[PDB]
Amino acid sequence: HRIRITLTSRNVKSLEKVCADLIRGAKEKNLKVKGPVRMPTKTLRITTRKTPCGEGSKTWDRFQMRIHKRLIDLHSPSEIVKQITSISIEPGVEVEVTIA
Amino acid sequence: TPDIKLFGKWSTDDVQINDISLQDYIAVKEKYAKYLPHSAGRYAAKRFRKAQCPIVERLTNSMMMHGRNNGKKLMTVRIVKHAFEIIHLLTGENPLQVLVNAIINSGPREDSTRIRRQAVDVSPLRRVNQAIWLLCTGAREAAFRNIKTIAECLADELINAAKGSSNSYAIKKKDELERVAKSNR
Amino acid sequence: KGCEVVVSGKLRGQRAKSMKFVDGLMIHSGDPVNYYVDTAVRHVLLRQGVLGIKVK
Amino acid sequence: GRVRTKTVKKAARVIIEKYYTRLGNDFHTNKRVCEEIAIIPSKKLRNKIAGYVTHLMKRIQRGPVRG
Amino acid sequence: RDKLNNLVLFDKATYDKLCKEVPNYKLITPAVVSERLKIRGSLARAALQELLSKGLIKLVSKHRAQVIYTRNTKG
Amino acid sequence: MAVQISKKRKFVADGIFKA
Amino acid sequence: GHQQLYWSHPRKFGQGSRSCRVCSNRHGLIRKYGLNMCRQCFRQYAKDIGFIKLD
Amino acid sequence: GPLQSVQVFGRKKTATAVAHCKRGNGLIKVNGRPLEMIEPRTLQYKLLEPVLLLGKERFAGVDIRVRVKGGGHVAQIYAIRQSISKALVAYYQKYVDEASKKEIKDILIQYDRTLLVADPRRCESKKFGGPGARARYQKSYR
Amino acid sequence: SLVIPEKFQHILRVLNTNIDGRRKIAFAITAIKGVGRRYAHVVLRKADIDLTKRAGELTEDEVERVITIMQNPRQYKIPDWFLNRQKDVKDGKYSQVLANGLDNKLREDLERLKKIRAHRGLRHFWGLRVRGQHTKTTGRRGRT
Amino acid sequence: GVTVKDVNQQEFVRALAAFLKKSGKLKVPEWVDTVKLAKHKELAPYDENWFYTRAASTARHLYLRGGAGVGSMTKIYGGRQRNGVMPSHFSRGSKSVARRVLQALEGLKMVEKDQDWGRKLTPQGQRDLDRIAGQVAAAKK
RNA sequence: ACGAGACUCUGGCAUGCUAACUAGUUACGCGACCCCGGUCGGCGUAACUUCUUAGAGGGACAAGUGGCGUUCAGCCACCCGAGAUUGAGCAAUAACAGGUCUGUGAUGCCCUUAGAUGUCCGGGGCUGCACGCGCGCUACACUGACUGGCUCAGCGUGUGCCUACCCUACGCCGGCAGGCGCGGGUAACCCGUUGAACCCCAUUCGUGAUGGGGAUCGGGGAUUGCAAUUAUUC
Repeated sequence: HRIRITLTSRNVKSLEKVCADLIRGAKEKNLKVKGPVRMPTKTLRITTRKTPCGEGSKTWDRFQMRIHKRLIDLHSPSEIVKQITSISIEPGVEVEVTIA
Repeated sequence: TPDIKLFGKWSTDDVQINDISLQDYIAVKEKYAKYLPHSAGRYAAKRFRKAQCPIVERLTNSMMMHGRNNGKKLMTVRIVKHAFEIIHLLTGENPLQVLVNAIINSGPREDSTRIRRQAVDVSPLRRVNQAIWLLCTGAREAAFRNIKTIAECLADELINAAKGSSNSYAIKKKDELERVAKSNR
Repeated sequence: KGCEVVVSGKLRGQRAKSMKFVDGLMIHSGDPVNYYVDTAVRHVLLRQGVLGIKVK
Repeated sequence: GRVRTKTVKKAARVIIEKYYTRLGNDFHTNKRVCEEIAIIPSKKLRNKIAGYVTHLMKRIQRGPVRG
Repeated sequence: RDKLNNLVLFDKATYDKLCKEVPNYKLITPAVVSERLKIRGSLARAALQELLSKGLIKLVSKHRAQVIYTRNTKG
Repeated sequence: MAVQISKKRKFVADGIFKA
Repeated sequence: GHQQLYWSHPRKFGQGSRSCRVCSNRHGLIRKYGLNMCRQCFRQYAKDIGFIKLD
Repeated sequence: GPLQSVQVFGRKKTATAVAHCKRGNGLIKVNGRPLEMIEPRTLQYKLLEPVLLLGKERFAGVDIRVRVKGGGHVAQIYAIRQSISKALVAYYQKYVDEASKKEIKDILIQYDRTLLVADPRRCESKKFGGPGARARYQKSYR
Repeated sequence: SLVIPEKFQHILRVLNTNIDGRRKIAFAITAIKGVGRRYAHVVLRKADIDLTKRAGELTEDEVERVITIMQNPRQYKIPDWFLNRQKDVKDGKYSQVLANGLDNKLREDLERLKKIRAHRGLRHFWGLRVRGQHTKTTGRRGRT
Repeated sequence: GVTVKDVNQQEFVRALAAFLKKSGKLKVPEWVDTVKLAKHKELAPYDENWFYTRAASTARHLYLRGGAGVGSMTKIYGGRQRNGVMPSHFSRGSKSVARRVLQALEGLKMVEKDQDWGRKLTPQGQRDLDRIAGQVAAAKK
């Protein structure tokens, strides 16, 4: 019964939509789904030099890449929420089913 | 206590600012008489917020100079504590009163400026700043490569500078500037 | 709403050139230039060297 | 320095041109009028032009106008 | 510049003068009786503790870096 | 996956694949 | 003979073993998050891998 | 009977202390140890300023225990003194009449705003071409 | 008692070097070339000598053990890692090579290097830097 | 009542160091003359019987936060390796000398072992620390 | 029409708002000692989000008052308050014969191509040392050094397609640098409650080129590597 829908994405709005879609949309089937938990945002920073050569003032680019992770938890067998997850998915959001 | 907020174990009242000029720019009294020099800060946000800062805190901050001592305010409050306990044993007076007279009898009343070198008058806030700065620098040099510790040199500076005893680094720099200002007045 | 074509490199000589073709509206500054302005850069090998083609 | 740009003023002026009778003195009541009567995609710009709508409103009761 | 040579343990004359002057002073710290007995701050850190045992000079406050002693109370 | 590539590398791996 | 003189000098580490996955150039390499990309090529392909400039 | 529990947090920098104030007989315990034995003791009087401004009759029947984390030796003391002060004013706002709460708020705000209203300042981002935020390396000419 | 003791020895020639006996006992022996800061504390921790006073108050016959500790290390439970001379190409024995002994062993292992004409030996013979430093911008005031 | 957190910790290790000198059943090793107490140290520990202050220390560190292993105790005894000419660093402490404290306090049953890995405090050593602060409490009354 | 601005990120607050065995807190049963009571980052749990994480909305405008401003535009104060000028990013027109052909399987032309300027292997060299410059690090000590004792961080990284080189707990042996079993973690789960330094508290040292300073230099022990000498580091 311990199934976690693990929603990880880079964009915030596609992740809020898809997570709310399995909470707001998963209202009128009387499911026992527990509220949304947000893991701390993993901010991947790579600081390179702008210049191809070594010439001029030392200017650096600071490329960031914020990636987010969210948990959906419920006490029911597999196909009762594979009905829910299979419909209206996003390329941007990666969703992994942990049945155990 | 509503009786009196005693500065660790020191007096608030009976600390007269006996000069009728510097009475505004000396914070020792009534609204700024606290248990310690150490404050939150935020006196260096505006122009004339720095004057209302208590002088125990001004002399505390002035004492941490020359690179190695930078941002050691817990060391300097302890230097102030020791050099304040020393003055009461050596003088027989409230160290705040001896400090007040030391700041007042150290601040130079005139200075010279390139307009060519012409003598001008000095602001009372610069008088407080230069008085504090010259006293701390005199204490700083006096305890360098010497067995005499910083609190012993700081107390000897503030007793000599309260008296106008002429052995002060601060008084000798003050008498120099006022004479050199008078040279082209 | 507007566009900008810049064709840079060799245009008859040993002293480089860049022909600029502006029209209408064009933003350079601000964050809007991520989703408003569509930019492309190509090389092209004509027999005297390489011409660079910059479309906005 | 807090000078409002021409963008703020020539949006505020036409907000009073169309909807003068709805407006009042205090900033908060007619910031909420600026919600519906103006499409603004920036809440700092919204509060900037709302703030000028009140200042232009206060000087209307003294007498004449810019235009 | 000018060398300052000191005593590592007390002479008769040094132990004589610190018995008859150092209890009769107001500011009794090791850095003052290092100046005027021409001894070390180390030898004063034994001398002022040896006068604490004799019970002539009273301590004010003891910090790691600095300790202070004073003359007697009269009454 | 057996080597089980982490979340900070999965976004990278799809990114470089797209490029 | 010369087939003991191709890569018989063992290649198990160093700057000669690894290079950028676009050019095969041995300098300014980024191994952080398993890019294996030269700083010039990364700054070119920053936008389209997913990296953004915000600060 | 009905619990008169109040939880009030405070902060100076990334240091943050939250004082749970309860209806008791007098108890101030910082992470289990009391006010007298939290070092430094040179900055103990900055912890006594909530007490001696108000006395021990504002701290008559309150048991204010603290839990502190983050920051440093000075900032954690500034988090404590703020939190236990705010915490008493919050307990005396809800469960006692607000007239006496205003009488206390007068003294605590008039003494230092930090005792009630926190410091907004944090540390700055380091910009390249220099070691700190607003400092650059040595510009060598020639 | 507390005053300067009689039978006072200010200078104390211990393995022919005039030790100034006005210093704490561990830091007084450091003048001897082969005992530093570390060796002295251990060789006076082995034999019970109180580390509270100078070398002026100690007995002349009580330091008979001291030289035999300082000269013979391993005999009084001193560990083998503690010794400066360890497993020498010439003798093989572990020692503490002291004032004149050390000076001889330096030139012995320098002549050993120089006479076989190893690269390490010649930079010692020419007064160059032996452990591969950059001598482009160092050695200005000591030279010429 | 009094416990260990209600006394100044700066005199508790000294008071408990005096107590374990009175007991004298601790099983002390035989390198106390020569050993240097971490890689960042310059001199030897100046206390002639220095081992009797750290056995007094470690039990306090196990009383407050239990589960302090060998590597965790070396992490606690860390200092500034002043590297002469180059910039300084943090230096994690020496293993064996602090491992021969938690081996020395294993023999005399005052610290113990449990699950999760690591040493911890035996339910008798809690009492044996409570009645050291008992003397320290009324030494400042 | 562009640039400035507006914009995006970040910081400050929110007892109000949304949600949490990969965050806690309060209360409760149990367990330990405790001289009716304290501490517990000791075990387990029925509420709740003050602390934590990141969502959505609010919040701040020269808005209120007072002057000055012909006088609009505005300026300076003061109240109220979490802020009454946070910090970055982005960034026009026109140029410089700046720098890069040693980032490119982007590159015209010139020169090479089995006499190699292609390609790999074995060694050396970029470090060589009478000198001259620039960026740095440690200091010249007593506001200090050495030795003990005490109490708190926040940004990140991690088992790599190539790809081994991860991070490391716990317990033994070793003075130490290290070695050996036995785990945990593809990570708000483990290292980790990241017990960081300085500062604070107590000891010795005493103006001496001293226990300031630690360059050069002799001897010995492991680690990485196929290989350390011109010494990898420790």
